Amino acid sequence: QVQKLPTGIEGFDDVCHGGLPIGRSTLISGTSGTGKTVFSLHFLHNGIKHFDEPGIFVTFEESPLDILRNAASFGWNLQEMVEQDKLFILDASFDLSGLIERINYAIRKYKAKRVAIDSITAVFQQYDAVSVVRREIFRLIARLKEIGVTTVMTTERIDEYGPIARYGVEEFVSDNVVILRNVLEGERRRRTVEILKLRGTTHMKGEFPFTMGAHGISIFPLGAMRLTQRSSNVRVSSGVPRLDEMCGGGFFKDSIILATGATGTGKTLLVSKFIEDACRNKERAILFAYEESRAQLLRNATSWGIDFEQMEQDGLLKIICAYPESTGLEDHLQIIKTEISQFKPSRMAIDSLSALARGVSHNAFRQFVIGVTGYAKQEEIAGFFTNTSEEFMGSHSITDSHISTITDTILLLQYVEIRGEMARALNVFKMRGSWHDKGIREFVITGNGPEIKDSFSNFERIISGVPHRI
Amino acid sequence: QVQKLPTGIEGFDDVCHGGLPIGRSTLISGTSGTGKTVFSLHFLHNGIKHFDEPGIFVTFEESPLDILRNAASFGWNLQEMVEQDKLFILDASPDPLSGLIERINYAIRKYKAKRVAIDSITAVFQQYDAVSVVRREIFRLIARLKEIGVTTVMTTERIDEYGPIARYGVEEFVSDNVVILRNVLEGERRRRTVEILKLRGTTHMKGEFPFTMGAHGISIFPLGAMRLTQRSSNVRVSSGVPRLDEMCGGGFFKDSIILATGATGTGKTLLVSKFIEDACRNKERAILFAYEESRAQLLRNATSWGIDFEQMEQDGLLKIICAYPESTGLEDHLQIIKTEISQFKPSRMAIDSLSALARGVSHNAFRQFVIGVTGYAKQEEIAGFFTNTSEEFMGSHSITDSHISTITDTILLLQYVEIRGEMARALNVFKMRGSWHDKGIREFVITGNGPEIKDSFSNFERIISGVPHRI
Amino acid sequence: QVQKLPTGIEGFDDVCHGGLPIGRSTLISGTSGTGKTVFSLHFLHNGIKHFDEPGIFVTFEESPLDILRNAASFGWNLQEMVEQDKLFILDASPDDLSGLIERINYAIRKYKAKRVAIDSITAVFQQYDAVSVVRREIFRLIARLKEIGVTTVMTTERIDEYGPIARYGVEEFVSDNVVILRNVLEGERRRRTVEILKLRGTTHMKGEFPFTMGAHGISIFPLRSSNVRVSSGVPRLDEMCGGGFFKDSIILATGATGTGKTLLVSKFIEDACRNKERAILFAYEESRAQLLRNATSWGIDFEQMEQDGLLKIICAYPESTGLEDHLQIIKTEISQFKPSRMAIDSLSALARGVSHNAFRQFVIGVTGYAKQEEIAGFFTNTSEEFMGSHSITDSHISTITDTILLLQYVEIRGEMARALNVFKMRGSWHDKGIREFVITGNGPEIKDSFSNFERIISGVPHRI
Ligand SMILES: Nc1ncnc2c1ncn2[C@@H]1O[C@H](COP(=O)(O)OP(=O)(O)NP(=O)(O)O)[C@@H](O)[C@H]1O
Ligand SMILES: Nc1ncnc2c1ncn2[C@@H]1O[C@H](COP(=O)(O)OP(=O)(O)NP(=O)(O)O)[C@@H](O)[C@H]1O
Ligand SMILES: Nc1ncnc2c1ncn2[C@@H]1O[C@H](COP(=O)(O)OP(=O)(O)NP(=O)(O)O)[C@@H](O)[C@H]1O
Ligand SMILES: Nc1ncnc2c1ncn2[C@@H]1O[C@H](COP(=O)(O)OP(=O)(O)NP(=O)(O)O)[C@@H](O)[C@H]1O
Ligand SMILES: Nc1ncnc2c1ncn2[C@@H]1O[C@H](COP(=O)(O)OP(=O)(O)NP(=O)(O)O)[C@@H](O)[C@H]1O
Ligand SMILES: [Mg+2]
Ligand SMILES: [Mg+2]
Ligand SMILES: [Mg+2]
Ligand SMILES: [Mg+2]
Ligand SMILES: [Mg+2]
Repeated sequence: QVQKLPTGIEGFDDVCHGGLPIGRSTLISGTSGTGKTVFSLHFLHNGIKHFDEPGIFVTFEESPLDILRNAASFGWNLQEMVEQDKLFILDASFDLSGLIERINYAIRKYKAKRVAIDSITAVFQQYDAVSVVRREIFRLIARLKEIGVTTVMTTERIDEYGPIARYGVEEFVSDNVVILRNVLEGERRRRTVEILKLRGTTHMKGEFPFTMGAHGISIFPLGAMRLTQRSSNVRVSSGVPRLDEMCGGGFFKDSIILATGATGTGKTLLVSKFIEDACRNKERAILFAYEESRAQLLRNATSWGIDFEQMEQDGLLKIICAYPESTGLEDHLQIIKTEISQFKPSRMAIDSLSALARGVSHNAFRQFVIGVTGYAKQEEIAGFFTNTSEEFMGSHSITDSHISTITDTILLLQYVEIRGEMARALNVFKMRGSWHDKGIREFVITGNGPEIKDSFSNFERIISGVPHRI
Repeated sequence: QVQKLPTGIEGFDDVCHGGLPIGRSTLISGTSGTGKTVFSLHFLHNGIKHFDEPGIFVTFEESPLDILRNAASFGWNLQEMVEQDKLFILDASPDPLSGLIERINYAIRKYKAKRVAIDSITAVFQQYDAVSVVRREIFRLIARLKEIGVTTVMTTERIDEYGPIARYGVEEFVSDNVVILRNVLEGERRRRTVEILKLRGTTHMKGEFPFTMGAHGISIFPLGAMRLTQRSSNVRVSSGVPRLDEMCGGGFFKDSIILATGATGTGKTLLVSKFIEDACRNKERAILFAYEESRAQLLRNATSWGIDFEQMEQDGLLKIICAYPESTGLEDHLQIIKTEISQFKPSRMAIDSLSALARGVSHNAFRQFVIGVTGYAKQEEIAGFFTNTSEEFMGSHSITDSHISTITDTILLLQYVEIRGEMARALNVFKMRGSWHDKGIREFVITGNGPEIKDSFSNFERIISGVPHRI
Repeated sequence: QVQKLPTGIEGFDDVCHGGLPIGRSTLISGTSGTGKTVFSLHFLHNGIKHFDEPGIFVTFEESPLDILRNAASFGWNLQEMVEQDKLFILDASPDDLSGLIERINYAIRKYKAKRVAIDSITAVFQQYDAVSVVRREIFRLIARLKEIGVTTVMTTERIDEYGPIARYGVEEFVSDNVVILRNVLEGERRRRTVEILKLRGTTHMKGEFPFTMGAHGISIFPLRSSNVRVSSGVPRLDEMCGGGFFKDSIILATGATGTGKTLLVSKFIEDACRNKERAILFAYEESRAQLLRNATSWGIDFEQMEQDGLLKIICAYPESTGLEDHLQIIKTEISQFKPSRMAIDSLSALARGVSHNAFRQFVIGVTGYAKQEEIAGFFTNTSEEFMGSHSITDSHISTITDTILLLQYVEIRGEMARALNVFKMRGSWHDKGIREFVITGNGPEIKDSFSNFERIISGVPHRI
C-alpha cells in the first residue's frame, strides 16, 4: 500500500520501481559534486511541468539567484515557474521549529506537494550532537509527513565507500535512502546511483552508472535492459561478395559482427567495406574510431579505393574519432548513444573494442559491451565491432575479454607463414541463423580492396599460423 | 537443555538448527536496509499465524501506522491481527529503561504474548547512554525479559559490514544470541547475507548464508543444509538426435545433469533446442532459461534448424525465460529459476548458458549457484541440460574452467577440427555415469533439419588438439 | 547564465571548458608542494598580461619580497607590475574576519582589481575554529567577494592525496568550484595531477590530468596525412615498404636484443642528413660515444652530421626524470632544433618503472606531437623473449604504430641468423617476405626469404 511519485528523471524511476514513496522523505547523500542539488531541482521541475505540482526549495547557503543561474544550462523555464508561483525558493541562510513553521507557511501558501531541502547537514553543524541530530531530523521528517508532502533531503559525505551520511543517524531515521557516488579509479571519474533502502516497497539493488547531460541526469539501468530484441532474416552486404557467399548470402541486418585478429590482418578494411555498402545503398552509417585519426583513415581508405569524404559530403557517413583514455566507459557509451540519435544510422562500426578495454576493469568493459551491443540490437542498427589480439600467431582464443558469446557473426583473420612469407587467411567462424563456408580461405589486400581466394587444402596446422605442407 | 522456537522463516530455522532459543533474547544487528524490521515482523507474524502466539512490537521511531503499511508489501493481514488483539504495537517514540520495561511487561500480560520484538534499541541508547550505561541497561532489559519468559528479538544498527557487530562494542557480549544481517557491495552489486554468530547453550550453522526478500518476506538459501539425497532411476529420455541417443547407450537419463561444453558456434544451443523439442513432442513441459539470446533470436534460429518453439509455447509445453545475467545477482537468479519451475512444474529444464552467469562473479559464488541449481533439479526429479562455452576455440585441455565437471553426470564435448584447411566439427560423449557410451569423436554437420552425426576421424591423430595430422 | 574567465594557464581552460566561473571563488586544495601558490600567481599574472585586469594577492605567511623572489624563476615581471600599480600584495601575516574584508575591499577599489588570490585560508583558521565557525566564516568571505564582483582563487591545505579534499571537511561544500592538486608518490617517483571536481552550473572535464611546472608556470597537457615517402637508408627495405616510409607515419622496429634495431635507427637519420635535413636522436640505452663508435663500425659518420648542423643526439637514462617530464624534454628539443625526422631508442627502456597505463599515455603524447608537427618518427622496442615472441609488444601499442618492422633471430644450421619483415604498413603495399639479413661494416644487407624452411617465425625452423 506504499505508493510512489515519478521524479521524471530517466532511469531513476526504473531503479526505484516507479519512483520515490509519496508523503515520505527521501535522503540523497553524496560527496561534493555528486549531483544532489541537480537531482533535487530535477525532482521539483518535473513535478510542476508534468504533474503541475508546486514545489519548494529550501536553501541554507546557495542564494536563490545562484540556484537559478546554476540551473540555467539544463533548458528549464525555472524563472517563469518562480514568477508564476509554481516554484518557491526559501532562503534560510528553536531554529528547527522556526524553519518548520516557515516551510509549512510556504507549503500552504503555494499549495506545494514536493519539497527539496539542501542541505540539512549545514543546519546540524551549528552545534548538534548525534542524540540531538536524531531527534531533530525525526521531527522535521514527521512534520513533513504531517503536512503531506513528498520530500527530498540532501546530506554530505566525506568518503565514497564509507559512512552514508555524517553522523551515522540520518540513514536509520529516513524511510528512503539514495546514495550518489563519484569514484576515482585510474585517474577517471564514474558517477553512479544506488537505492540503498525504500521502506515498504521494492527497488533495484546496487550501483547504477549515470551521466549529467543536456537536459540533466541520464541514468542507464543495465539491469533494466530486457532480452526481447526483435530478429529478422533480412540480409545486408559486407562489401565483399565472396564474403557474402561465405556468410550464406551476406550478414543479417539484425546482428552483431565481430572481426578479430592480430594487428595488420585487415580488420579496418572489412569495416570500411561494411560502411561503404551502407552509403552505396544510400543509407547512413557511423564509424567510431579509437585507434586511428580521421585523416589517417581517409588516406588508408583512399589507398583501398574507398572515398569516405564523398560519403560524408553526401550526408551518409559520420566519423567520430576519440582516444579511449579521454573519458570513462559510461561517458563513451553516452557519446555513442547521442551520436547515433543525431545521425540515425542503419549501420554502425566500432574500431576497435579492444582499444576501449585498455586500462579498464574487465567487468567495466563487459558492462560497456553489453550496453552498446544491447543498444544496437534494440535500435535495429547493424553493428560491426573490431578486436585486436595480442599474440599475432597461435592465439587459441577469439577474444581476450571473452566476449564471443555476445556476437552473432565472427570473422577470424589470421597470419599464415607460407614458404618464408607472411600470408593471411579469413574464416567465418560463427554465423547464427545461417549456413556459412567452413573454409579458412586465403585473402589478399590490394589497392582495390580484399580478394578472398581458396583454402590451403594441402596444408596442416593452418590455424596455428605456422603450417606444415603435407 | 535449551529448547528452540520455530520462526517459520524459510531457511532461518535450518541455520539455527531448529530456531531461536525459547525464553531468550536474540540480537539482530545490521546496517540500514539489511531487513532487521522485516525479520522482526516475520517472527511475530508467524508466531500468530502458525501457533497462535500473540506478539508485541516495540517501536522507538517508526509509527504503528507506517509499520502496518510497510508490512502490506508482504501480504500479511496484520491489521486484522491488531484488531483481534493478537498483535500489539507499543509506541515508545518521543513524547513530542525501567519505565519501558514495565510497559512491555504489562503489555505481555494483557495480550498473553509469547514473542516480543524491540526495534531499535540503538535509538534509545543514542540519548546519552555510555558504554557502562548501555551495558548495565541492556542487561537489565534482557534479564527481565527472561523473567517474564518471552522469546525476544532485538534490533541494533551498525555502520560497516565487516566491523563492530553493533555500535558500542557491548551489545553482542550481553546478548545470549547474535544474528548479523549484511548487505555487502562487491563490484557494483549488493548481496544480502545472514549469519548466526552465537547461540549460547545450543548449536547452529556457521558463516554467512545468502538470502533474498520476496513477496512472502525473507527467504534464506543455506546450501549447507541441502543434503546429498536425490534419487536415481534407469529411465531414459531422448536427446532429439537418434544417433546421439545411441551414442549415450539408449538416450539420456531422466535423473541426470547433462553438460554440453565447447567453443562458441559449435552447436550447444542446437542440442538444447532438440532436448526441449523432444519433451514437447511427448506432451511434456519444458522451460528454457536463456541468458545470451532473446526469444526473437532464439525462435528465428530455431526455425532455421526446423524447430517451432511458438507452437510449443502455444500448447503450454514450453516457457522461455530470457534475461541478462546482470539483471540480478546469482542468489536472485537461483530464486527466479526455482519459482518459475515451481509454477510451470516442468519435466525438463535448460540453462543456456552457465558460462554467461559466471560473468562478473567470484568462483565460489558461481559454484554455490551450480550446486544449488543442480541439487534442486536432481531433488525435484527434473532432467537438466546445461551449456558451457569454453574460452579457447581449439585444444582446451580442460572440460570446464569453473570445475563443475564432477557435479554433472553426462558430458557432451563439442569441438572444432581443422580438416583440409576447413573448420569441421566433432561430438564426443565424454562421460556417461551409469551407462555405456560411444567413445568416438564423431564428426557432425549442422543443417536446416538439425545435426547430422557422422563417423570418427579414424585416419587422423591429435584430433582433440583441434589441429590434427593425417596418417 | 554562468560565464567563465580564461586563466591563460596552458590546458587549465581546456579542462575547465572555458576557465573559472566569473565573479565566484574557486578552491584550490592540495598537499604541500603541489603548486597552489604558483597556480594562484599564474592566475593574477596572466590577468594583467593578457586581459589588463589588475590582481590582488592575499598572503598570511609568505612575505611579499619572498613571493616576488619565488616568482622570479618563471620570468614573471611582477616587479614592474607592482610598480605600475597592477599587482598588489596584501600582507596579512602576523607580526579578524571583518577586518580582512574591508582591507581587500579597499585594495580592490584602489587598484581596480578584477582578480584576487587568497593563500592560504587554512592558515587564517589555524588560530581556532570549530566546523560550524569555519563554514560560516568562509561562507561570508565568499558571499562578500561575490558582491564586490571579483573572481577569487582560494588555497587550502590537505594532509593526504586521496583523503579529504580540505582539512575541516566543510570548505568543498561551501565553495562553488573546487580544483584538486595532487603529487602522488608511486614507485619512489612523484607525479603531479590536476582535477576539476565541481563547477556549479557548468561543465568540466572529469578526472585527473597530469601537469608539469616549467619555466613559464604550469603546463597541463590533456588528451592531415600525406603520401610523401622518405627513405630508410636501405634501398631493399625501401622496396619492401613500397617505396620507403611515409613522412607522416610512426615506424616501430620490434625485435630481440642484438637484432639490429639501432642499426636501422642509424641508417634512418643518416639518410636525413644525406638529404641535408635535420634530425634528432633520443637515446636511453647507449652513450653518444658508444653510439659514435658503433656507428663508425657500421660506416656511419655521426660526428660530421652533428658538426654540419643536421643532427642532434640527446642521451639520458630513463630514470633521469619521469614520463611527463621526458615528454617535455622531447617537445622542447624538437622546437629548438626543428627536425625533419625524430628517433627514440628505445621506447622499451622508457617503459621501465612506469605503469602500463602510465606508459601508454607517453606514447600517445609523443606519437601525436610528431604527426602534429609533421615529423617522421622511428621508434624501437626490445622484446623480452629472444625467440618465439608471438607478440609484437607486451605494452599493446601496435595499433598506435603505422609501420611495423619485425626483426628476429633464426636458427639455420647450428648458427644464429637474422631476419626482418615489414609486418604492417598502413596505406601501402609491402613485401610479405621474412627476409634474411646480415650486419656488416658497410651496414645491413637484406637477402632472400627462407622458402625451403617452415616455422621461421618460431625461430626454430624445419628444413623441408
Ligand atoms: N515487499 C518487499 N519485497 C522486497 N523487498 C522488500 C519488500 N519490502 C521491503 N523490502 C526491502 O526491505 C528494505 C527495508 O527493510 P527493513 O527491515 O525496513 O530494513 P532495516 O534493516 O530495518 N532498515 P533500518 O531501519 O534503516 O535499520 C527495503 O529497502 C527493501 O529493499
Ligand atoms: N594499397 C595497399 N595495397 C596492398 N596492401 C595494402 C595496401 N594498403 C594497406 N595494405 C595492407 O593492409 C594492412 C592494413 O590493414 P588494416 O585494415 O589497417 O588492418 P588492421 O587489422 O585493422 N590493423 P590494426 O588496427 O593496426 O591492428 C597493411 O599492413 C597492408 O598489409
Ligand atoms: N541453417 C543453418 N544451416 C547450417 N548451419 C547452421 C544453420 N544455422 C546455424 N548453423 C550453424 O550453427 C552455428 C550456431 O550453433 P549454436 O548452437 O548457436 O552454437 P553455440 O555453441 O550454442 N554458440 P554460442 O551461444 O555463441 O556459444 C552457426 O555458427 C552455424 O555454423
Ligand atoms: N547546468 C549544468 N550543466 C551541466 N553540468 C552541470 C550543471 N550544473 C552542475 N553540473 C555538473 O554537476 C556538478 C555539481 O552538481 P551539484 O548538484 O551542484 O552537486 P552537489 O552534489 O549538490 N555539490 P555540493 O553542494 O558540494 O554537495 C558540477 O560539478 C557539474 O559537473
Ligand atoms: N662490424 C660489425 N660486423 C658485423 N656485425 C656487426 C658489426 N657491428 C655490430 N654488428 C652486429 O650488430 C649487432 C648490434 O645491432 P644493434 O642495432 O645495436 O641491435 P639492437 O637490436 O639495437 N640491440 P639492443 O639495443 O641491445 O636491444 C651486434 O650484436 C652484431 O651482431
Ligand atoms: Mg549542492
Ligand atoms: Mg585497425
Ligand atoms: Mg528498521
Ligand atoms: Mg604555497
Ligand atoms: Mg638498441
